[PDB]
Amino acid sequence: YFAPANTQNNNIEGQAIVYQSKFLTLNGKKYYFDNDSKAVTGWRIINNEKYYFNPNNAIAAVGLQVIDNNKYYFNPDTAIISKGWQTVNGSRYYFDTDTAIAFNGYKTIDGKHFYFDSDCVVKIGVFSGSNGFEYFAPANTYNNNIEGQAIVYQSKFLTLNGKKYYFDNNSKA
Repeated sequence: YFAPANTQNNNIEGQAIVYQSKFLTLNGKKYYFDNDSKAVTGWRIINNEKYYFNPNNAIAAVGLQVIDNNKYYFNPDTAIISKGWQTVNGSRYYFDTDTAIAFNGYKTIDGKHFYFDSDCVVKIGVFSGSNGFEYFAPANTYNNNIEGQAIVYQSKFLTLNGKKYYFDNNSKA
């Protein structure tokens, strides 16, 4: 970190200085520096929370990111990794409670089965699969369900986008 003007230790403008174990923010970009005053360029844990700093410019990742073909969400403000349900760019992604990788396929959360594709939530749903073939409805007609939740929906005629998906009382296609 080459600090402008007289930031610390009466440095010359543009000179690298001692800057250890603290978060730095310039131009809306966050960095973390080790004890040797060098910005770390990998997954790190500081305040019992894990951040991802890029290996090419050492800036803290923000928003949605694809790392090793795994989708993560980092807080746009504090750069902390996100977990659970997070709505970014008009889509409600879900990330692991422990590992933070976004789910894919048909998965069960909160005792409710959800369907995800390309590490992203699908709103239309009505796909297939073991313990699947259900209504992953956006509509909250079933006890104010969350987006992409399975609905029993009983045996009534129904359509989503011109496609007919008449079901039974046991939530089966």
